[PDB]
Amino acid sequence: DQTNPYKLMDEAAQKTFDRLKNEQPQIRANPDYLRTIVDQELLPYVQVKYAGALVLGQYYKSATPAQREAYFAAFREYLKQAYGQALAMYHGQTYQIAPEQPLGDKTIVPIRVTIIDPNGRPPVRLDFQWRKNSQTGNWQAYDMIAEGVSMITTKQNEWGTLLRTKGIDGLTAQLKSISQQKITL
Ligand SMILES: [Br-]
Ligand SMILES: [Br-]
Ligand SMILES: [Br-]
Ligand SMILES: [Br-]
Ligand SMILES: [Br-]
Ligand SMILES: [Br-]
Repeated sequence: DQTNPYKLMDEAAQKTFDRLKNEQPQIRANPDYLRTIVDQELLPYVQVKYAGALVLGQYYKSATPAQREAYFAAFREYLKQAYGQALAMYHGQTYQIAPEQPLGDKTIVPIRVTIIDPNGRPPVRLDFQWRKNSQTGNWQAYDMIAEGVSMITTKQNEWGTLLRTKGIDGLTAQLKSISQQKITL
């Protein structure tokens, strides 16, 4: 049900976390496989262009069609790497998802997923950020903030300077560069 981000979050967590739980041998043999799991289970619920547009800010409008295309393709690769690296710590832990609350007229909704430690250590909080398309009523995720670390605003200052000194092509090259870093465990 696309008009309720709590239902979508539940389903997306179920698919993503079950696959990370059940394919640990493959992940241990090649941690970059995490990109594939992220790509296939989680990114269908993520509005990749919306997230990319937030990072790009004022530089979007003046960018050329080719520059835009290259930027968005690099950004999507970066998201696979980032979500992959952030979820590498998940290997089958129990998790709890914040319960459904009134949506009212809201168009942005954060939803906390808590990863429970099996030994009673403190939990790890993943705050997924959901946005509504007000024309269609449908929701998609655009960020996941992992104990305060955002996939898109954490590097805002460095990416701001890079855009200002080298434009969108500078940032695209940097996103590509980051996406080629080996995921580690
Ligand atoms: Br335009
Ligand atoms: Br690329
Ligand atoms: Br565990
Ligand atoms: Br559960
Ligand atoms: Br502890
Ligand atoms: Br839509």
